[PDB]
Amino acid sequence: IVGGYTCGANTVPYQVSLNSGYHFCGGSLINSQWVVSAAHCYKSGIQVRLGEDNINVVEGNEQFISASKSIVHPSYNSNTLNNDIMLIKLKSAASLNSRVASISLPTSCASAGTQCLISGWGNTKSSGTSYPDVLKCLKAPILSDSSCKSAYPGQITSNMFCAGYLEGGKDSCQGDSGGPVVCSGKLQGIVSWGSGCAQKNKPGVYTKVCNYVSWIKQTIASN
Amino acid sequence: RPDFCLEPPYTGPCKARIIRYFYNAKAGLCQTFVYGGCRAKRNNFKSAEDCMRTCGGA
Ligand SMILES: [Ca+2]
Repeated sequence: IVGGYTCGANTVPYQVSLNSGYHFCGGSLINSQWVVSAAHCYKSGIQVRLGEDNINVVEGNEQFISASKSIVHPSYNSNTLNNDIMLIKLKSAASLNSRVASISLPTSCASAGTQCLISGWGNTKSSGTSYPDVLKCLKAPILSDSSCKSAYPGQITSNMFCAGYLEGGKDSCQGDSGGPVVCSGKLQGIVSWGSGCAQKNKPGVYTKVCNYVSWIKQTIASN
Repeated sequence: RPDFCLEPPYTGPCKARIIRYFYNAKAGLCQTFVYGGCRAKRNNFKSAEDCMRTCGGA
C-alpha cells in the first residue's frame, strides 16, 4: 500500500497473509474455513496466516493454517485477467475471536464514489521497494467504469472496477494482491492489477466481488 | 533471433510479491526478482536450477 497509514494491530481482523515460505499475497476471511483471494495468487503449498500484524515476528495472536483446497475461478483468463478470484479452504477451521473475524459478502454492487478500506503488506513505494512489517491501510473511492475504461483502454471487463486517486500517490502495490477492498462492511473488491502503483492517471484495478456472490456461496458449499 | 535470456526481468501488472529467478547477463548469474503473478515473460523461472539450465552462459 502506497500513501496509506499503519492500520493498528488486528484492526482489520478479516485480513490474512498467504505464505509460501514468505508473504506473497493477501486474502480475506469469509467464514471459519474459507478465504477469498485473487486467481493469480494460486500456488501449491499455501499456508494462511491469520491474526497477523507484524508479518516478520511471532506476536501472540497468530494462527497458521494450511490450505486444503485452492480453487481458481473456472473462467479465470490469465491473459485478460478476467475472473481474477480464488477460494481457499483452510485444512482446519480457524478459531474466531476479536483479532480473527470474517467479512460479509455484498448484497449489491457499490457505486462510484463509495469510500472503501484497502489493506495489505505490499510495497509502500511508487518508485522503488520498501515492504512493511505491519499491516497498512488506505481509504479510497470506487471510480466510475467510464473513468476506469479511459485509464485502461480495451482492458476493463464487467468483472473489474477501479478505485483510488487520479492525481497519484495512493494505491495498492506488489504484495497486496488478493487482499480486501471493504466498503461499508462488505467485501466489494480483491486487489488485482494496475499500471505500476500510485501513478498519475493509473488507478488500481480490483475484481468486482458483487458479481461472484452466488458462485462463491455455491462453491464453498460444494467443497 | 533475440535471446529472451537477455531481456530485463518483467514484474508485470498484477500485484503479488512472488520471488522468481531471471538470468542477469551483465552479472553472469541467475538472480531473484519480484513477479506480480501474471503476464510473465520467459526470463522468469521458479528455481535457480531451471534458470541455469535454460539461460546459463547467455
Ligand atoms: Ca506476526
